Amino acid sequence: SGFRKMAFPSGKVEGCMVQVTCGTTTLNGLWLDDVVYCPRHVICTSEDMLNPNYEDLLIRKSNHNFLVQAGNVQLRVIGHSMQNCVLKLKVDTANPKTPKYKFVRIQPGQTFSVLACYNGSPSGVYQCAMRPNFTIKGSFLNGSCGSVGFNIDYDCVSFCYMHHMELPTGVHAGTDLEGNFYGPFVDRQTAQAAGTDTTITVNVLAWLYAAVINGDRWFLNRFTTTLNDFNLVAMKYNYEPLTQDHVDILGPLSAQTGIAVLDMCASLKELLQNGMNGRTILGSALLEDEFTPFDVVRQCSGVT
Amino acid sequence: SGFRKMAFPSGKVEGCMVQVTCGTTTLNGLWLDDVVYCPRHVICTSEDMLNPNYEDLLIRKSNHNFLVQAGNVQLRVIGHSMQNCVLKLKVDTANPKTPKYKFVRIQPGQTFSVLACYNGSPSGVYQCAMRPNFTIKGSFLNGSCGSVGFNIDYDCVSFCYMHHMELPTGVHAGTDLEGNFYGPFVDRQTAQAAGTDTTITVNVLAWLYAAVINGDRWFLNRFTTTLNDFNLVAMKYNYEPLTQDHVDILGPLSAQTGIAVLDMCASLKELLQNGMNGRTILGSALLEDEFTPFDVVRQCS
Ligand SMILES: OCc1cc(F)cc2c1OCOC2
Ligand SMILES: [Cl-]
Ligand code: NA
Repeated sequence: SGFRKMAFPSGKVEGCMVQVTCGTTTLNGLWLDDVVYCPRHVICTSEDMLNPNYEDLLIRKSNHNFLVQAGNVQLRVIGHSMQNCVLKLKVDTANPKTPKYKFVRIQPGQTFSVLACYNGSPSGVYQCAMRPNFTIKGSFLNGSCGSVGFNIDYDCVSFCYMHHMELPTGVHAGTDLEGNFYGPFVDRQTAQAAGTDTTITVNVLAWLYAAVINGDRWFLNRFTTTLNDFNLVAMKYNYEPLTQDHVDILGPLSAQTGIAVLDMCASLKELLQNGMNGRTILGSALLEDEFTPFDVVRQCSGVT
Repeated sequence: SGFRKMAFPSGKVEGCMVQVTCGTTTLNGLWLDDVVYCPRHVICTSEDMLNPNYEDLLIRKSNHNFLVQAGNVQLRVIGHSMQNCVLKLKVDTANPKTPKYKFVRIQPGQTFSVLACYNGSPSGVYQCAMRPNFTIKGSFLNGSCGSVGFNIDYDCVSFCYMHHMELPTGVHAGTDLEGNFYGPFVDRQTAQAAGTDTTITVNVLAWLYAAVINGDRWFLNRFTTTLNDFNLVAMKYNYEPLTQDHVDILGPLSAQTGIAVLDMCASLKELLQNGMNGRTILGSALLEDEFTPFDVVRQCS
């Protein structure tokens, strides 16, 4: 029994983290095969950051300008190129600890594990969700850029996030491993803001199901509803629309617990309209939306 | 900025997880140098759950009754001994992935990371605290016994918890790596129940300081309190007594924020009285007690 926000074991990714220094800037890199991946903004000074021309900034650097440290050992940079907002540093040695991996781009609402790093050294791991406004509510300090996010399925590490910046509201923005930003953000010191966020409806439902599985049932009721009716409620409370795909995805949990998805939506409708009236759900006084349906299944089953 | 329940990176512990089989029972073991540590209840049969005599059960076993599997490799067991409630299986191969490690018995209120595992392979990593009633609020399914809790300080893994059992209220009980249980629990399936749980007051105060560090002051007030009047109030909300040690421990966070410990205590008293009135603190609508003062300093600016 029990339910906890849970991250994937980080071992396979720890073995890929290196330190990358350009001039006076140190941040983290990801070492896979013979390439180290890191944010392209490592090549900027503070004045550069204001309005950088990355291709011209890069033309002036030589391979020996990039100091790459794997633990206590220097790696030798033999090439450098850019793909979108990530810098690719070809090194002379393939990482002997390279796991089986893919680069994948995730959808808002999907979760992943973040391995926060500083000076190439892993410091902590935590679970994040890609918000509907394409930010993440991470925990990062100066030096964390280049930390990565990932999922694992059957050993295969799926890398989905590289950290690039913090927004004025304290939430975080980054790219996939092909250098494409999540959200309408740019790697420069210009005025940027997170848009208004919404609540990930399908994930709240999944967490309500996790709650029922764990014996927390007080919010169940006799009523049911329809998609169109519920989605009118979701819009009112700044919840994402619930689609038919979402009902299908929740399928398993629906039959395992005898609450149909639209049965649960009537519980959530009531929770949105009336509050929790002093009670909690899985120990929370808020409705939690950073557990996917798969997250709930994996934890409420044994997957390793 | 930001503030998250953060676990330690798990790789150093992943390289130590193995599967231990005895009879029909499979659970997890911790492989350090040439010793595999696991719960001694792995040797119980269905008859032995209520009143096992572990000495009598163990003297009947030989080394080859214990199967130990590391990844796909069988390890050869070449000795066995029982220390309190853990079995220590001597194996013929030292673990080449053994980190710098130590065994530390922790106090209530201390936090640590749990590497949940099933059949010797890690499933997920999360953060727990030792509750005042010596249970932890974990996430453990059948087959997770032998999963371990740990902190990592620099490059040294301090192992502090081994999972043994789930109590009827859904909370969890285990041992230190010397096999001594936390709390009054025993590895028997007789009715036992944890004491009434309480909130870890020094940890909530630390988390309130985290919120100030990250730029939030809405909950402070113009008052202060004596330490004894604070405790008289906080017991009425089932909060643990705050001691002068706790006040000392919070010194550094007080210096960083400029808020004296007993003034932060006055803010806590008002929050217990008022609730949050529709606001949140570091994203939570309840007061959070599983971050220690040490955790806050290590995560925050
Ligand atoms: O994991 C629970 C468990 C299994 C078992 F085979 C024997 C005992 C157990 O709990 C403590 O009491 C002895
Ligand atoms: Cl301690
Ligand atoms: Na219903």
